[PDB]
This record gives sequence, C-alpha cells and structure tokens, in this order.
Amino acid sequence: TKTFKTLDDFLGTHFIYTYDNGWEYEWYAKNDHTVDYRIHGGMVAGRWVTDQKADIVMLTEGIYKISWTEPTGTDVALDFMPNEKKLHGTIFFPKWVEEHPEITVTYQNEHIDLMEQSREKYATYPKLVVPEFANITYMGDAGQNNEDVISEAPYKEMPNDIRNGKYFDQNYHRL
Amino acid sequence: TKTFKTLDDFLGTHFIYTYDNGWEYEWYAKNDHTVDYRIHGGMVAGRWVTDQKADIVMLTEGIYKISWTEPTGTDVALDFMPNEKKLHGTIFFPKWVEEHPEITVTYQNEHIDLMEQSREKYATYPKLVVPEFANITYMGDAGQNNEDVISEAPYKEMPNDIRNGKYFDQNYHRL
Repeated sequence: TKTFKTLDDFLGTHFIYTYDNGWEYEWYAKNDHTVDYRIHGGMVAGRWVTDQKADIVMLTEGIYKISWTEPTGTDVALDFMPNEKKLHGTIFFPKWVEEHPEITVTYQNEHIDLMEQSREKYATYPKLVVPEFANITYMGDAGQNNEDVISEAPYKEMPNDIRNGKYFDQNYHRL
Repeated sequence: TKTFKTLDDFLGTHFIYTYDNGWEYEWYAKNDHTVDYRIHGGMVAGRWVTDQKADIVMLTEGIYKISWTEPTGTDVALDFMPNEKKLHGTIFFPKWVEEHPEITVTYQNEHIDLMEQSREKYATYPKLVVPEFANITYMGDAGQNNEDVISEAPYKEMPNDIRNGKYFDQNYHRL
C-alpha cells in the first residue's frame, strides 16, 4: 500500500473506520475544502452528508487535520494518520443532538432548514464531547470531486460491498 | 533541543506561540487531563484560564492533540508539533463571543457563572471558526502540576520576561 506524504496523497481518499464498540463511519476527502460522510453504526447511524465545507491541512508529513461545523451546530476536528491506519476524531455535539439524535439521521442536504431550526429551538449545553481513536479498515483512491462515492443512504452490507470490490466499478464510479 | 517522542515528553511543557498577525498565545499542559492558558494579543487579549479539563492524546510519535470545551461554549482542538516548533489550533467560537469578546476577557475561574449565563442569553450561531497554524517561540519544561506557571493576568512585557529568564526561578516557580 502507498505511503501518504503530501496533502495531494490524502485528498481524494475514501475511508471507512471502526471504533472499539464496533461502530462504523465513512468519510471522503472530496477536495481541499469539501467533505462527504456516511454513518453506519451508533447514535446517528443512517445519517449522511455531502458537500460539507471544511478546513483541510497537512499538519506534518502524512498527518492531516480537518475542521468543520455543521448545520446542526456540531463541531468536528478529525486527524488522519493513514500510514498507521489510525484516525482520531473529536465531535462536539450540542446537547439537543445527544437528546434527539434521530432528528439528524437523514440525508442532511435535503433538511438544512430543519437542522438550523432545531439548533435554535432546543438546548445547546452541556455539549457531548466525544474524542476517540478509530481503526481505518478501508482506504480507496476515489480521486477528487467524485460525486459517486457518497451518493446514497447507507445500507446494512454496504461497507462489506465496498471492501469486497462489489460497490464501485474500475473507475471508482457506480454502475 | 530535546526531541519529543512520548506523551510524557509533552506533558508539563509550557508554550508561547505567535500567529502571522503577531498575536501571542500561551498554553501549559499541566497534567494528562488539565490545561492552563493565557492570551496576550488579539480578540480576547487579557483572558486567562486555569484548570480547564481537556482530553490529551499523542496521535503518533511527537504529535499531540488536545480537545476541550469552555464555560463560554467555545470548542477547541489543538495539535502540537513541537519537534517542528509548530502548532495548529481550531477554535469554534459561539456567535456571542465574536460579538462581545470583552465579556470573556477576565480571569475566567472567578466568573464561570457569568460565562454560562452569557452563552444561554446571547446568540450561538453562526459560529466563528478559526483554524490557524502558529509558530512556537518558547518551550519550557515546567514539570506537571506546577501552579505557578499561569498564576496571574498577562502584562505587556510578560512573554519577553519568560523567554529572557526573568519570570521564573531555577525550579520554574515564581519568586
């Protein structure tokens, strides 16, 4: 497998990663300022997001940091260490997302107004802060600006289909 | 100059760092779950904080990530790369802190209730997200649980006094 050294090595990479509890998250560095993601397990299993604007930097050779804030009010700081197949993410959830996570379980792009209305109506504090390491179980070279990577809701067998080479074609597109 | 390799190498280190605009921040890894800080320039110059609880991990050899949330509602994710004298910090400010930063300019420990009252009374959104690199201009081995390191409000020449060896005694204490 390739060694990650530059920002360019990182961008266009499609990741699946697993937590200790077994929860599976999926994330794609679409370009130098945009991320797509899809959640397979845990509190917000079923949630997926495209075109989330983010700050993406290389901290040092092969280590990458992504910062963003969400329509729900959630703040995220993700650090990728792909050469060690490791990730560390900190999610700062507003109180209301901890209380009513199901509201955020949707294709967010079609419900932006609802997320914004919710974050003003319900409680913000205290925040649920979740700083956790994850193990990277899949890395794919999707290329940049590939709209097929995260283009539908998650389904039960999806991470397996992706890893087994049954989801994408030879060009990392959906047939 | 010593090489940082372990979490223990990092803990007990007292940092001063400068942004490109000239603003100076000061931060101390007091123990594996506690940080003190002091702000010398910028939006919240004059603010200082002790005993802030934080998540502190080593991402990989010599790279350290610190996550915390504040009585004001502010979320912080700091990444230290001390072997390269570099830091990257992302601060997610609630709207009200951007609007009224002077409210947060105090010794926070004596005004916790005021911070909590303010974060409920004023606007949270949109967040001011500030992801920026900084250059580390001072690293001192303070030891862990040193209550002298950040123990008074900042003053004009303080960073100079610290760097020039005029602030602390031989044991990293205040005379």
